[PDB]
Amino acid sequence: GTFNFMIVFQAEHNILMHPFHQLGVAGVFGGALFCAMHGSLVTSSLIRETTETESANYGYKFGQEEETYNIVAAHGYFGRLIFQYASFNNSRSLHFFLAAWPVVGVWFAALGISTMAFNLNGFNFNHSVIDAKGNVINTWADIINRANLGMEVMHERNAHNFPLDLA
Amino acid sequence: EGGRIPLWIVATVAGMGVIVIVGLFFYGAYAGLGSSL
Amino acid sequence: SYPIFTVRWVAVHTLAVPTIFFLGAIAAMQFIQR
Amino acid sequence: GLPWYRVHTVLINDPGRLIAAHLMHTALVAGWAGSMALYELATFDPSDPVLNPMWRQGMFVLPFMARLGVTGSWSGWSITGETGIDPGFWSFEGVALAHIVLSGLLFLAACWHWVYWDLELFRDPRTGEPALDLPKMFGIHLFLAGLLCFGFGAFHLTGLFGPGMWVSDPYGLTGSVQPVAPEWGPDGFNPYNPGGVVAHHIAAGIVGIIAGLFHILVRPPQRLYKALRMGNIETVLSSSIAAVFFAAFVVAGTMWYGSATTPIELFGPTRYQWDSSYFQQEINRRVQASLASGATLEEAWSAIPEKLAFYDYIGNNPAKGGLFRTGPMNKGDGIAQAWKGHAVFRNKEGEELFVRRMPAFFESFPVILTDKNGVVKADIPFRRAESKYSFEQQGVTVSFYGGELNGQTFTDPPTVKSYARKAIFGEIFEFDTETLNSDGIFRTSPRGWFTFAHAVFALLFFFGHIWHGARTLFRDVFSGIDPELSPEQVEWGFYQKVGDVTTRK
Amino acid sequence: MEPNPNRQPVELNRTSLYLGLLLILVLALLFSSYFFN
Amino acid sequence: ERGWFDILDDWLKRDRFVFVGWSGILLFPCAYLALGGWLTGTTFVTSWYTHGLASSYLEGCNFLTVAVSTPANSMGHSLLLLWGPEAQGDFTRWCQLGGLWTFIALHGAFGLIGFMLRQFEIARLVGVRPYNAIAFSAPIAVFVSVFLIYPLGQSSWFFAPSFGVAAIFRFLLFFQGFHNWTLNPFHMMGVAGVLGGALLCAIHGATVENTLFQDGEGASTFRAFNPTQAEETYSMVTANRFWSQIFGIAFSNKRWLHFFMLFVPVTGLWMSAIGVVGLALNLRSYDFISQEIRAAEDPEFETFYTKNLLLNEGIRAWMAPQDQPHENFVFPEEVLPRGNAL
Amino acid sequence: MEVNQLGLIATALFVLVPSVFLIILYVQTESQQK
Amino acid sequence: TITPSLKGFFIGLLSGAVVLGLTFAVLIAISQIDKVQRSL
Amino acid sequence: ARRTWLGDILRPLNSEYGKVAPGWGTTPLMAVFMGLFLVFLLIILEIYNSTLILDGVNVSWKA
Amino acid sequence: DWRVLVVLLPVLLAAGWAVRNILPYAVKQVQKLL
Amino acid sequence: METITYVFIFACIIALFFFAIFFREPPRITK
Amino acid sequence: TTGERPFSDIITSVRYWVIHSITIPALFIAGWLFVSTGLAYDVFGTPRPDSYYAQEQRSIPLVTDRFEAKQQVETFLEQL
Ligand code: CLA
Ligand code: CLA
Ligand code: CLA
Ligand code: CLA
Ligand code: CLA
Ligand SMILES: CCCCCCCCCCCCCCCC(=O)OC[C@H](COP(=O)(O)OC[C@@H](O)CO)OC(=O)CCCCCCCCCCCCCCC
Ligand SMILES: CCCCCCCCCCCCCCCC(=O)OC[C@H](COP(=O)(O)OC[C@@H](O)CO)OC(=O)CCCCCCCCCCCCCCC
Ligand SMILES: CC1=C(/C=C/C(C)=C/C=C/C(C)=C/C=C/C=C(C)/C=C/C=C(C)/C=C/C2=C(C)CCCC2(C)C)C(C)(C)CCC1
Ligand SMILES: CC1=C(/C=C/C(C)=C/C=C/C(C)=C/C=C/C=C(C)/C=C/C=C(C)/C=C/C2=C(C)CCCC2(C)C)C(C)(C)CCC1
Ligand SMILES: CCCCCCCS[C@@H]1O[C@H](CO)[C@@H](O)[C@H](O)[C@H]1O
Ligand SMILES: CCCCCCCS[C@@H]1O[C@H](CO)[C@@H](O)[C@H](O)[C@H]1O
Ligand SMILES: CCCCCCCS[C@@H]1O[C@H](CO)[C@@H](O)[C@H](O)[C@H]1O
Ligand SMILES: [Cl-]
Ligand SMILES: [Cl-]
Ligand SMILES: [Fe+2]
Ligand SMILES: [Mg+2]
Repeated sequence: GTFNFMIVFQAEHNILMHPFHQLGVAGVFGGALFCAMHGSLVTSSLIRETTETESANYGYKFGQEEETYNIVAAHGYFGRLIFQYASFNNSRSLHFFLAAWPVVGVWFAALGISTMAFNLNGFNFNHSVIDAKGNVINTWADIINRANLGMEVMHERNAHNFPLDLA
Repeated sequence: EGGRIPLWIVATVAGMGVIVIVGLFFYGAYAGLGSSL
Repeated sequence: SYPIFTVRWVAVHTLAVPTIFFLGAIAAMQFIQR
Repeated sequence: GLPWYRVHTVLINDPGRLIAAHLMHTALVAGWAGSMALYELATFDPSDPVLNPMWRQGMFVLPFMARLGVTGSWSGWSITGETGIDPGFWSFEGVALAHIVLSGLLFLAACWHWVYWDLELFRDPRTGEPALDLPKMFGIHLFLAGLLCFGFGAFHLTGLFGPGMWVSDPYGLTGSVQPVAPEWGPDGFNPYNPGGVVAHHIAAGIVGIIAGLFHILVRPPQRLYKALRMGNIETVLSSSIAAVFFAAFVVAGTMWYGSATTPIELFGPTRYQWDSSYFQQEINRRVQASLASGATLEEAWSAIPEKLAFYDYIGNNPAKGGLFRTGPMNKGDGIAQAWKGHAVFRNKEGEELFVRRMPAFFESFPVILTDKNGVVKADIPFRRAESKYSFEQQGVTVSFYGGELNGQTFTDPPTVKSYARKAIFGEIFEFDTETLNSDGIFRTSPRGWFTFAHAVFALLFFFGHIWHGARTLFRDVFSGIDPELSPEQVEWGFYQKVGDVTTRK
Repeated sequence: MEPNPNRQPVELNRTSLYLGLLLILVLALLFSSYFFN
Repeated sequence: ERGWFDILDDWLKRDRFVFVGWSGILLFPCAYLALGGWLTGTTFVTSWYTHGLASSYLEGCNFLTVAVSTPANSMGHSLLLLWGPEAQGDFTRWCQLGGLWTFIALHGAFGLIGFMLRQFEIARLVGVRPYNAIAFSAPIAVFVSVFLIYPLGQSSWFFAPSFGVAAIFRFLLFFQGFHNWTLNPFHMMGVAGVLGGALLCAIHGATVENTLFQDGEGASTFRAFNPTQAEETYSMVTANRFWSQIFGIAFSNKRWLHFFMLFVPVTGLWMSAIGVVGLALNLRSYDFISQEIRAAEDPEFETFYTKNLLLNEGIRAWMAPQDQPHENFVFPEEVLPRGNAL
Repeated sequence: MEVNQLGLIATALFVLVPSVFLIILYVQTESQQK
Repeated sequence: TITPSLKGFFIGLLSGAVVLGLTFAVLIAISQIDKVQRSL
Repeated sequence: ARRTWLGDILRPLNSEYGKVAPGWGTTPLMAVFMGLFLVFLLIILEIYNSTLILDGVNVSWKA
Repeated sequence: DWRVLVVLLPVLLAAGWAVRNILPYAVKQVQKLL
Repeated sequence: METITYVFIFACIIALFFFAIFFREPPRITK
Repeated sequence: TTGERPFSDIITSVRYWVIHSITIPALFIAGWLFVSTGLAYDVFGTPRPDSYYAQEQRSIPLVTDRFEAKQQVETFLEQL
């Protein structure tokens, strides 16, 4: 039923072509990326507190006062992976970013659905490119349109009596 | 001379240049090729 | 005191030089009519 | 204690128990081979190599036995459809029995090596510590690999001392095991040339013998020994896994595209043979040649071998299955019984119409008929109220040439439409759908299943290589980084060279 | 025979058991429909 | 000892603004060309001869609709090298044939290899464990399965994703209509890993920022952290209690937490890659056989599963003629599946 | 519904085999001294 | 004989050789000119 | 450790752990074989791919 | 082709002006390294 | 049998929630 | 720091803008001319608005042969 909702939504609002959903994707793709990033960087710089035969997780004790990884070493790594000023050396700023990126993106995703609720839809570039004579030169937007038309004509196949699906 | 033109002026002018060029790109969405007309 | 041409200089220009060129090209495209 | 994902690390410093674990693994694999062959023999129907070959029956190991010259059963049949043949000991059953016995012997050897793990052989004579000289071990194993590879090519494949290998005509009609001469010219590198396979094993074998001798006699450069951590058995794990995933990707590719080593009578046709209408073209060539030689249309189509028509059917295309559509292809469309013959559609004006065939991408496809110039002439409408091209309006008929329905013409519109629906799949067959309670839904062949498993495993083994490569090169920090690691090593501006203390500014 | 000194104790703590059972059960809840088909 | 190799090694590994390393010899040219190829194609290059599409700013497309499109289906899986037998050294024809697609895909592939080698190289030099490289195996599994394995199992590169925003959207919808890819449990695990990863990103960031110790006088709390400080900047004990009481469970081990953050999205992407390897062969989770047997026999039986297949059937019939022009599909109006009125 | 008859055994073993493996490991951890 | 695609192959082979050759020549040269300074 | 008849015979084959040739040794020759192997793989790939098309080499079931 | 010259004419005049404005500081950098 | 199977797995998951929460390894402060 | 001059120092310096008040506009104008002269079309083989179709043709010039693709496009371009 979730997938049904998504496909029909695409047919009626062209959500893929809506910048708020695109922001949403940036939020979740980026949130996953930054999750893997932060996970890998902290894990990469754990201070040796255990033997080869035991899990490194026993190197941290719940409620210990000392930090369990070396952020300066993590920064020294990531700053060299890209460049120095592209990497965080402030943990508070780093974690704020981790909070803000997916949260803001998902806010925009929520707003996409909440504003397509009132039929302000994704960008429509159907037949936007025209040649000298006036022949329509299709773009990938028009191919998206053909897919959307397939969903539109088929959905709720017995529900429509009149030519326009107005809600 | 390394420091004569203040950075805030460079940022403001550079930023304004970005707005103008992107603004031109948006204008072009409504005229000529890709305008649907 | 500071060097002028560096690896950093090359990396910056490999991006900067075509970017400005491309932007001028796309600027010109905005006046093309069918 | 050791976390669950590390339990097998107790073997790193224990060569004897590593050999034991390897022996147990080998025993499990050979046991699987034996079991699988026996299961397949218990289920396989050998009565029809034409319309019910092994690849229609979900057979996975049977084609591998057949590929290398094992084609007969102790019960008297052979996969080519012969009766009264004596395969000797090396029938399908004999091969299965050998693997089971090998499994057992390997299991016993594992037990011995587990218990008697503390052999003087496994200890360094100078330190008394467990040690394996991996560089020399490689030379020994490479030399043996070369010998076996050469012998397989020089004796088995050539038929000089051995059965040869499966070969066939370009349309997979007359396949059999034959001796194959090596091809020494540039065509030896043609994947469809079996002589290339023979030449490969001869030549690569010799190179393996030579390089093996080199690796026994010449020690690794200090610089390579240090860089690749040749004292650490896990370096070998990393690089071996790499070689294995390369090999896994290659067998996936050759299975999917086809080669001399993935014959269509053993694994089924390829999707690409449908994409390019490979069998339809040959069928048409033969029909045209028969007509040119003066045969009637009935005689021309009746001269088409059942087996050739069957390849020209989408149900045998390996790109038509599903991930959870389990079992033999027979479980979907049924056990093929007979070709119905070639369906020829005509409108009331008598012009020949051709049904648009289903591409592999499409789970379902409309029925549309065109003339020889591709102009639409008839179809099966969805909405009826504005239909122009219905079979009823156009007076579409169907006549059959060759097969069961040879000489018959059908004019009843629902009957004609029913045949047109079958024609989107290519040539039309009669199936037994009752014996296996077939559900009518296409399944892939062993070609499809082999390709899936191997491409997936190959990809996963890439992660394995990366993981064990990391473990090898970063062993010193496996439990964590230096607690006394100086900020100067990781901050900027202290050393001219990253991580080299001698380059301090 | 003398003991093998390479032998090591093995562990799975309670949290790992819970995490493991969750993985298994949820994987079963997911794949079961496809197994039944 | 101090030969040309060692001298070259010194220079490659200099602490400079943009680290180079041995991996940089592979990384920088391949990454630069992949990006350069994309920008070049989307600015200037058509898809008229391969797809019948305009695809560049020059032709009137915008940022969302430009693409470097795949070669025509008749190209098969040709590497389509500039000096190859298709283009024969002619740069213009090469562009018209979709040569930029294989150029970008292949340089992109060797670029990602170089980037992951860079991750290994830097980690070794700085003396950290190479978990970042390991996590990057997920983006590699995705790029390889989707941009290489998928089209390689299909008829040609044509059906690989085209390098563009809208073109990628088309790829999504194609996968829905043809593969019913939403029904695939490997895609579903991918979704769980991505959304679970984004969840973990948000929740961990927010938790740290809301369990901070007061280590300064500022109401803006960012300045009250020193990179070299020994102490944790936030309370794990307070964080743990909060979550235990809110959700029922909480992290108590910081090392497990951060490893779990690697594990979740990395594993998810890997699972999605396995699904796509299957789709390379049309080995789909398309149907539930039990559902189909019931529905065929019982015209009153309907589920959301059957509803979605009808949508797929519409997608296929309506998009195929323009999306697959090499097939020369002509579907007369009357054969097109449509519900009432629409 | 006409489901695959091996679906039940497949599901059951898929759950039981690894669940049991974890239970074996957990319990023998608990019973260790310290 | 040398088919057009075999010639194309040689051309691609030489172009890659030239690209790699020049790259390493330039990097070796720069490495020798701008050496790192170490303590004796 | 336990000596056996077979262990004694094989002793020499597992006695040189850690033994290396000095410096770069045969690395240059290794590099050449690696280079040639790369060219070999490129050739067979391009033949299979129909990017390299040779006389008398018809990459198809029909040859 | 004449447009190739017309298009690259601003580029070459810009590169030359940059050299003239940096040559005293470029010769100084190269002589310091050698 | 399928409904039973699905409901069984679900029930086992709910039971697991209960034990994971109320019979967890209690977090203990140390250093 | 890694040794190179700070970007902030550079982009605020007179000598930078003496140089770049020339190089930046020149490159921009070069790009403009690449399009305005129509050279961009011919370099990349991108149809002009009047060169997608022949006057009476309403069929897309799709490449259908792998090894005669180059000649096919040439044939298509002749037909314009
Ligand atoms: C004259 C003597 C001779 C002859 C006639 C042959 C003939 C053959 N050789 Mg052999 N070989 C020889 C001597 C010879 N060889 C010698 C002396 C050696 C050194 C020991 C080898 C080592 C060798 C290797 C390593 C291979 C062959 C292969 C082959 C086959 C090539 C056709 C094919 O199917 O390729 C198919 C294989 C390829 C086209 C190579 C694929 C290259 C890939 C693309 C590299 C990248 C890998 C990477 C993991 C991919 C990831 C991305 C991807 C998933 C998208 C053919 C049977 C190949 C084979 O076994 O085919 C089944 C093969 O892989 N030979
Ligand atoms: C290379 C491996 C391989 C391949 C390609 C085949 C191929 C084939 N087999 Mg054989 N077989 C194998 C190994 C293989 N087998 C093994 C190891 C056994 C012992 C179990 C068998 C025993 C066997 C029997 C008894 C039968 C076959 C049959 C078949 C055919 C139908 C296959 C099918 O329906 O699959 C179905 C495939 C699936 C449903 C996909 C499996 C997907 C799994 C569940 C994914 C798991 C996901 C994982 C839990 C996620 C982890 C996430 C976590 C890491 C976070 C086909 C020719 C049938 C045949 O027709 O016989 C004549 C048949 O009856 N096979
Ligand atoms: C030749 C192949 C090979 C071999 C010999 C090893 C061996 C090893 N691995 Mg590597 N690895 C491989 C390939 C291999 N691996 C591949 C392909 C991957 C990616 C999937 C990995 C990813 C990997 C990771 C992430 C880790 C290892 C670790 C280890 C070590 C401990 C393993 C252990 O105790 O597991 C114990 C396993 C169990 C108790 C149960 C595992 C159940 C699996 C997941 C499902 C059932 C699989 C089934 C029975 C077998 C199917 C056969 C299949 C090949 C078709 C050991 C050195 C560990 C290590 O480095 O320790 C320091 C470790 O953390 N491996
Ligand atoms: C490390 C950087 C790097 C890497 C890995 C690649 C890799 C690739 N390039 Mg890219 N390229 C690069 C840098 C790189 N390039 C640079 C700097 C430029 C600007 C000039 C380009 C411009 C470029 C273009 C225009 C094209 C490529 C293409 C390709 C592909 C095919 C290459 C090939 O077949 O050569 C084969 C050559 C080798 C593998 C080198 C061989 C070296 C061996 C070991 C020595 C033997 C040679 C010997 C000395 C010569 C004797 C020959 C004699 C008998 C005649 C491949 C993806 C093609 C592609 O993308 O098509 C879609 C393509 O058209 N490249
Ligand atoms: C993402 C890709 C990737 C990454 C990050 C690594 C990383 C690692 N590798 Mg693995 N490897 C890979 C893929 C990768 N590998 C592939 C596809 C193979 C072939 C099977 C191998 C074979 C391999 C072996 C045998 C070994 C490693 C080892 C290592 C480690 C040391 C670094 C090294 O040797 O790199 C190797 C360098 C590369 C992967 C870069 C290759 C660049 C090529 C030559 C460019 C070719 C251009 C091509 C000719 C253009 C034509 C294209 C054509 C389609 C037209 C490190 C863990 C070593 C290790 O484990 O030490 C303990 C080890 O022994 N690798
Ligand atoms: C402020 C405008 C809202 C934009 C969202 C960004 C901040 C709020 C979202 C955080 C939610 C995460 C959970 C709480 C995580 C949490 O607890 O945060 C904590 C973090 C630090 O708290 P402090 O107490 O130090 O500071 C906040 C106040 O006390 C003032 O000092 O707060 C901030 O950094 C606020 C920054 C506002 C500065 C303006 C940001 C504007 C962003 C621009 C977005 C543009 C979108 C472009 C798209 C194309
Ligand atoms: C989309 C990402 C999400 C981030 C959203 C947050 C918005 C805030 C903007 C932050 C963006 C990050 C940039 C930090 C920028 C920042 O905030 O710091 C400002 C920083 C100030 O540096 P200075 O003026 O001190 O000059 C640097 C010298 O002192 C060092 O010797 O300037 C830069 O680092 C920018 C350099 C441009 C880079 C040109 C080099 C290009 C080479 C290519 C790099 C290769 C990468 C390797 C992989 C192959
Ligand atoms: C001792 C002995 C003996 C015997 C032996 C035997 C009797 C055997 C065996 C054996 C065997 C009989 C075996 C086996 C096996 C098996 C196996 C090893 C298996 C497996 C499997 C697997 C691993 C799987 C998997 C999977 C699944 C389940 C599903 C899907 C996916 C996959 C594919 C992943 C004798 C008398 C000779 C003598 C001396 C001693
Ligand atoms: C292909 C090729 C090549 C190469 C090339 C290259 C390397 C290039 C380049 C290039 C480039 C390198 C370019 C560029 C560019 C660019 C651009 C075009 C840009 C832009 C932009 C923009 C427009 C911006 C915007 C924005 C953003 C993004 C964010 C936010 C805001 C804004 C809105 C500001 C060669 C010859 C080898 C050969 C063959 C082929
Ligand atoms: C463990 C059971 C052993 C039974 C052996 C029966 C030998 S039977 C023997 O097998 C040969 C295969 O090499 C054939 O050449 C020959 O025709 C056949 O009679
Ligand atoms: C250990 C029990 C295995 C005994 C089975 C050995 C069968 S032996 C086998 O028998 C076939 C049929 O009679 C003959 O065709 C063949 O010549 C012979 O080798
Ligand atoms: C760029 C490919 C890397 C292959 C490395 C092979 C190094 S080769 C090595 O080089 C030394 C100086 O560096 C010399 O002293 C020595 O004579 C030479 O054999
Ligand atoms: Cl619906
Ligand atoms: Cl209505
Ligand atoms: Fe954190
Ligand atoms: Mg415009």
